[PDB]
Amino acid sequence: HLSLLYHLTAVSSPAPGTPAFWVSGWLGPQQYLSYNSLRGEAEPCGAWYWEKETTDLRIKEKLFLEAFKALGGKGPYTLQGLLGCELGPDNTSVPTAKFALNGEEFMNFDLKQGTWGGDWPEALAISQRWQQQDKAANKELTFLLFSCPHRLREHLERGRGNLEWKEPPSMRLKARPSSPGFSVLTCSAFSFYPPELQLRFLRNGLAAGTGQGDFGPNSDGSFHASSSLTVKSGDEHHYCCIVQHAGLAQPLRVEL
Amino acid sequence: IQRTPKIQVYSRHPAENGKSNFLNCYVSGFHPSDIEVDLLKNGERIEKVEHSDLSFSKDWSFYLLYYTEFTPTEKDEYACRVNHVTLSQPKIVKWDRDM
Repeated sequence: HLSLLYHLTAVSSPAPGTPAFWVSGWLGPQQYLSYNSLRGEAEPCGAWYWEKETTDLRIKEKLFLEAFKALGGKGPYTLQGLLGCELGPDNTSVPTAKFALNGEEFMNFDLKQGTWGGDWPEALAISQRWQQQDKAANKELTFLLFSCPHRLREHLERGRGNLEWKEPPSMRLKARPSSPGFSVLTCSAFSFYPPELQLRFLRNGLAAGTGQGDFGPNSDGSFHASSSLTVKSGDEHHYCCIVQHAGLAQPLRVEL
Repeated sequence: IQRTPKIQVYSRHPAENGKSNFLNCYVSGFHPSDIEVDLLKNGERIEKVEHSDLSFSKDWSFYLLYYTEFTPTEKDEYACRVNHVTLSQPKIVKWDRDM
């Protein structure tokens, strides 16, 4: 929330027709941008000039593929990057520049000396190649220190609409039997936004537990949640499910 | 490293027998990014399926959402089939109208 993040991935051995490099652009918990090596253009997403973006990402595309060049050795390799910033409490922007190799963090960008750093040999290899790219590190520094907070602030202005979005969840509470002598109570929340939701169980007014619950997205950007709790058969009606969400004027109680 | 995928199946809206809904298969926590996902009609396949862009969470693991428009019947058992390098045989998870 109040953060602009680009999720970058490049793979050395893409499957046929698949792109070697793709990026997702996120404004808080919402995706607004998408890009990939195949198309070569930055496209908008879910209800969200643009050139400054399709270019910035084209340069990034070159760098990620370039990283495979002097990593050498038979892959396959998966290079990931996290680039962005977030407005902090004091209206201060905090940048993010982390990199992963085959799922493991190994590189970062040091604002102090303005370069990518890390101890792994491969980080030393990639960092050195990137330093040799025309103005690459200057652009990195410039984006984390200036371009990012700026674009963030702009999207916040010209896009306050989708950020103030509020969708209360449709609740459902069902009881089903599991292991002998017990039933499992499942409390589900459907199609809500923002993503911050909270479920808790109560037992005849008493504070019960916060069951085992998953959480996930829906094709439209809204979310889904559910929480399960195991209770003794016949003790079901003694429970209530309480949900707290920004789209509700007050905590909603759900009975069987 | 390699991480075995986590699977969740649920509808967009609460299940209303006869009303147009949406079936979601949400795979996440896996690495590498190579994955194969399918939505099953009591054992069959849907040629009409869509998905979100492949993305990753803060721990670098990937996640993806597969969805199919639909209308719930009264006697079937929908499921999601996922194949990944970390699985001996494809994992099969069915949809429980409750979750």
